[PDB]
Amino acid sequence: RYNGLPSMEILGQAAPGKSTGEAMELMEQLASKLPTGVGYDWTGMSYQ
Amino acid sequence: DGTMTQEDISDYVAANMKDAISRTSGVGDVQLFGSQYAMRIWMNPNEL
Repeated sequence: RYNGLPSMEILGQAAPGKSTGEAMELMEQLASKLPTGVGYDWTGMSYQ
Repeated sequence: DGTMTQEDISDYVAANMKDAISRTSGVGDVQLFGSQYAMRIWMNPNEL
């Protein structure tokens, strides 16, 4: 659970040459095309 | 669209929104103008 709601933590790296900014931007895009009632958020190293 | 009553709104605010708003930055206290849903067992003394 993350911030009181049921959650699932997903870890990964930006591909060689690409920055973490480019990687997260695509993860948000793919996250947007998921089923209804499924949101997302950034935690830990991605939060700061 | 009048698909939800006053109690249905009150429950949704209480169950999905109130907790997250109460943990939001600089929010001291949060009063719900309504009540969260509970399993109401409305007893009949005649049938009892």
